[PDB]
Amino acid sequence: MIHLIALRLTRGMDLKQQIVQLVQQHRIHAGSIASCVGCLSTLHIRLADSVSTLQVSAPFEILSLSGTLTYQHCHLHIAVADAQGRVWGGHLLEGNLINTAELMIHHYPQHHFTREFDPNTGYSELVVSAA
Amino acid sequence: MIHLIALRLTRGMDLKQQIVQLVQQHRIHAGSIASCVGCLSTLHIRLADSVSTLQVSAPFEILSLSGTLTYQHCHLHIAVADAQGRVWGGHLLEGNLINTAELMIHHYPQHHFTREFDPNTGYSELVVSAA
Amino acid sequence: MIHLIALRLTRGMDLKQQIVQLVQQHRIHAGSIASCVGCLSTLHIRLADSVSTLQVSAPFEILSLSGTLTYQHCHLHIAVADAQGRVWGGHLLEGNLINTAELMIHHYPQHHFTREFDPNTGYSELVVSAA
Ligand SMILES: [Zn+2]
Ligand SMILES: [Zn+2]
Ligand SMILES: [Zn+2]
Repeated sequence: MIHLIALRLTRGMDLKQQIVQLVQQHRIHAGSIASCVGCLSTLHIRLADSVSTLQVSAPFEILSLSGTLTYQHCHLHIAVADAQGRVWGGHLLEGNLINTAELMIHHYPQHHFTREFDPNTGYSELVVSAA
Repeated sequence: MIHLIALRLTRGMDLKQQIVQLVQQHRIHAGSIASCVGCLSTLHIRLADSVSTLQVSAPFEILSLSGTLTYQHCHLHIAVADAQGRVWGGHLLEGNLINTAELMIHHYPQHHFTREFDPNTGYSELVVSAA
Repeated sequence: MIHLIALRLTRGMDLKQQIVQLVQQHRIHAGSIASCVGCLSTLHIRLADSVSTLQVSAPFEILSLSGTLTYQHCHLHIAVADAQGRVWGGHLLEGNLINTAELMIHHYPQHHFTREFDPNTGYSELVVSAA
């Protein structure tokens, strides 16, 4: 059965760090982000070329946060909107500071997500199994 | 156990109003938006500076809708794409009119979300409790 | 009870085709996209005017994927970010090729989603029923 874990984050908290801590705290071995309405005072993302990075200290509304949660690694992608309504996004890094964040995580106790090195990509990739 | 509530919205309906009505109708005290594929004929959002607003009467595809649902308040953020594929988004206001909208809401009967004034923000913020 | 189906997609796979195949394989008559963190080497979307289309062969990070899943039809909308962090999106078409894609689908065994022609729109639209 899918379980819900909800938590409000406050000013100054690091989004990615808080999610990783929540995952470890609840012994989550398989999960995803259900919702994350909120705002940031600092955005820090890795871009689509997998190398460039963007850090901006300005107000951003969090529109969506998607993530594959495993105990040892959280793969999170975010979409945010700036003061003009334009949307930006990419791979979530450390340093994304909350300005509230109404975080909701879905935990899948019956599953076990892990990550194993993939010679074809050069990165550790998702491996799905039953728990 | 997480429950699903699905509803197709039709031309002219107000997105936010329909969600609020659904929440009250089903006595939802804790929930989130599972999905909302569809399109709008009018977009109306509050921007990241928390004051500016954008209203546009043009076709927009709804890409994602995230929300913290409580009986007395729905905090919704939307991401939409215009005719050129560019994405815009922000805090959902009244006035977002459906052009279909395939709405799916997740209800958490075991939880109770409320909102209490936060002197540190000046707004009512999410408070999570067990139901 | 909501069920989770997770699958990692690899290089060259067609996103929409893989989702349709998963839906048919698991006899899903009602479902939605829970998460889809990943990246594409080719983007192909129908835009908000419901006619224009954009196909781009460049790296894109998948930020969010929303979809109404029925056995005979999957209505999917995607939001992706380019190498500069700018977000683009629209109605998912065939031809969106994976560069990984950590796909998670939620199946609703107690529901039955179908699509029936709507004279008011000219398209087949979502009809929700109990299973
Ligand atoms: Zn990534
Ligand atoms: Zn907001
Ligand atoms: Zn569509």
